Amino acid sequence: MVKQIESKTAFQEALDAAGDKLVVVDFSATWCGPAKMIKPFFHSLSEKYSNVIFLEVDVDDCQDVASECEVKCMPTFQFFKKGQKVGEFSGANKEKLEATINELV
Amino acid sequence: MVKQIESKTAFQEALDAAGDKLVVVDFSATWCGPAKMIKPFFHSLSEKYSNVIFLEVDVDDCQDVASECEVKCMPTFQFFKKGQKVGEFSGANKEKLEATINELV
Amino acid sequence: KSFEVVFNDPEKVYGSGEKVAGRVIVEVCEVTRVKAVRILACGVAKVLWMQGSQQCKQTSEYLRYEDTLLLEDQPTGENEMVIMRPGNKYEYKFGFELPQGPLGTSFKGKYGSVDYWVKAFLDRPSQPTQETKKNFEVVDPDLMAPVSAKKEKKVSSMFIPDGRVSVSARIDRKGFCEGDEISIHADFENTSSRIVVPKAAIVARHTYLANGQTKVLTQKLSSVRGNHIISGTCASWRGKSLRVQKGSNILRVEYSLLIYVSVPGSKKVILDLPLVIGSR
Amino acid sequence: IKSFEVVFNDPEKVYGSGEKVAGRVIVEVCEVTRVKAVRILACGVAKVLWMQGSQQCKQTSEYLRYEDTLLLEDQPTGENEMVIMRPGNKYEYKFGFELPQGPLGTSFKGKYGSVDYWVKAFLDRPSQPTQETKKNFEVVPDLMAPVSAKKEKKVSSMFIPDGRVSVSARIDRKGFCEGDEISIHADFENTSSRIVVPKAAIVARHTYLANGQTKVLTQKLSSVRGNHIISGTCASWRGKSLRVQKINILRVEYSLLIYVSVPGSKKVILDLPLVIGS
Repeated sequence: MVKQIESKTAFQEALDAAGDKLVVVDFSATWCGPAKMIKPFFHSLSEKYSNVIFLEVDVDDCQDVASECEVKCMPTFQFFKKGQKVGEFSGANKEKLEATINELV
Repeated sequence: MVKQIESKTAFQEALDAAGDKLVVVDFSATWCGPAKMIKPFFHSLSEKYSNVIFLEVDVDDCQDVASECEVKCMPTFQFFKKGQKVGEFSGANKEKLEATINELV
Repeated sequence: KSFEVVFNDPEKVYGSGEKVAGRVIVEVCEVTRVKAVRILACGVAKVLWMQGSQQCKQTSEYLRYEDTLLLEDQPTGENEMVIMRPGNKYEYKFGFELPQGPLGTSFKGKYGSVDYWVKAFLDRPSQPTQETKKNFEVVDPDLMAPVSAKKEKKVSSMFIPDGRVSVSARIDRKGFCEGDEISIHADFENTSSRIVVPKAAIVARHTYLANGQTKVLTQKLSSVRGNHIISGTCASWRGKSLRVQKGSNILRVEYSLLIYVSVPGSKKVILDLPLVIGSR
Repeated sequence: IKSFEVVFNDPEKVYGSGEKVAGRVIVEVCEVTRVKAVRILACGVAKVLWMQGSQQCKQTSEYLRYEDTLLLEDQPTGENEMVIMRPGNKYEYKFGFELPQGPLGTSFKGKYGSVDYWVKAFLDRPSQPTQETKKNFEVVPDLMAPVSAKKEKKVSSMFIPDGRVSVSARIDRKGFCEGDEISIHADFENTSSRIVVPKAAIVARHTYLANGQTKVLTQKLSSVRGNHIISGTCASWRGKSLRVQKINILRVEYSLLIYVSVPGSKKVILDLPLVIGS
């Protein structure tokens, strides 16, 4: 499953509630073609990779989370450990998605 | 009768034949409406006034005598007694033409 | 006595490119000389609005035509004085063509007016020149209402046959004052194989008179560039700003904001939003 | 530069008066090329020429003079941004202009006249001389023969209900050289009640480019007055002459006017067109 982050406080709370586990964030938009396309796949991966925490931030609803994370396009995938960023790429590229996850767990 | 006059020296041959008697010259032209209108009247006057000598000069044929008499329009009528011009008027005016004859004879 | 402009079709509403023809008809009650009869034909629009406490104004000439008129009975022309005597009617014909462009429509309303008219002048020796004026009608959304558009283009690939590039953009109003910022909201989608580049520009088309033509000089004013947009992403501008900045034969200037996406090896995808730009 | 050509939409057409000429200027290049402008100049010029005895007389008249800077639909930004052209593409610039209503200069041809209608396109490039291409297009009585004209007008009175004023005139030819004299043979009739006055004048009608228009100024050049002609007389001119004076203008067109001023009425007018050369 993928958890929806509605706030900057809920964002903080998610990063810290995660321990030393990988946290991947889908920075997404509801109107964005590529973003909608990759969503089911980000979900399917969240079900396979049960050891990794999967979050989604809608950049329209949470503009401040997006700007603090410096997101400039969608989908952008950011990777966290203990509240610190260890990877990032942009684009509805599922194979890059899975390969980055495998690379950072 | 009116003497058609077709030369420069033939204008001297008529001005000489007249004694103390009055001559009248119709400086006319063939294309001129008023000169064609007056034409028969000038002939009828020549039959009536047999004591007076009538002459016709076509301005476009005798351009020579025209120039020397300083005719500038048609019909112009010039009146001479012994040979010295005593009268003159322009215009297809029958009553002025007869009146001028009676006035000069 | 009388001095009137008489249009041949007095009820016609004229469209771009049409000929406007009539007579200037002059009558006198007493013998008079006349140096001239001239006409001037003008078509001018003025858009006026308040931006807060500041008035902004765009004046646009659409027609500027002048000419000196002749009677048939004046065959040696424009200097030949004319002896106008009482009793009968004097008719000077005139005719001119309305310019091709988009002309402003005849208006008296919200944010200003559009007026077309013919003015006849009677010139006389030693007299001040008399005038007469007659209007004529011309036909070609709210100036403070938001302006928007969207365009989507197929940009196909062998491996992404359904590749596409789209842009939709919106600005809050059409009329801006020189020096104000246009804040642009726009969303761009790129599913094609290309890296595309969103850009915007204010473009001015100045209509001016030269040679014996109306011509248009097109000029790029301010522009901006956004980040490149890679295959398989979207981006958004959230109030990205563009600045609206600052002879005799210049009649008007028409302004558009271009919001477009440059697609390498393909045509641009272009939005053109018409603007009104006024000085303070 | 690979190709640079004017291609009309109908490449085999005779265009008429007030007719639209429309086409494309087409540019292709071998290599990446920056281009400042592509512009057109469309022109129509008649040249009327002859030799008086053995002197060189000619009058030149434009009927079309149109220039425009052409723009590419894929380059919306304006003329102060150059266009980058690349091999493999055909850059097509649309052009279109309307020909004039009335005389296209096709009046006198062959013996004395020639007509010329073309479009030049110019390619402007940074640090290069401008390159040009030119494509011609097709547009749709004896000059030295005597001219004779006549006009009569009714000028009535109560007492002369069928009064008339007439003028009939003759000149030696239509074409004269600056500095010549036009010798005039005329006959004038006046059966009206009025005293009338024959006059003649050479008039120059300037067709000139000013503002967004082609306008026309009528200028009176040399003139003569004749003696007044009283009611019921005629008069003649016999080799009365007028001097042909040396005078953004397209063309000047000339006329001999021969007319009779009639007090209380309108003039009776002959207009005889002339060709006057330098």
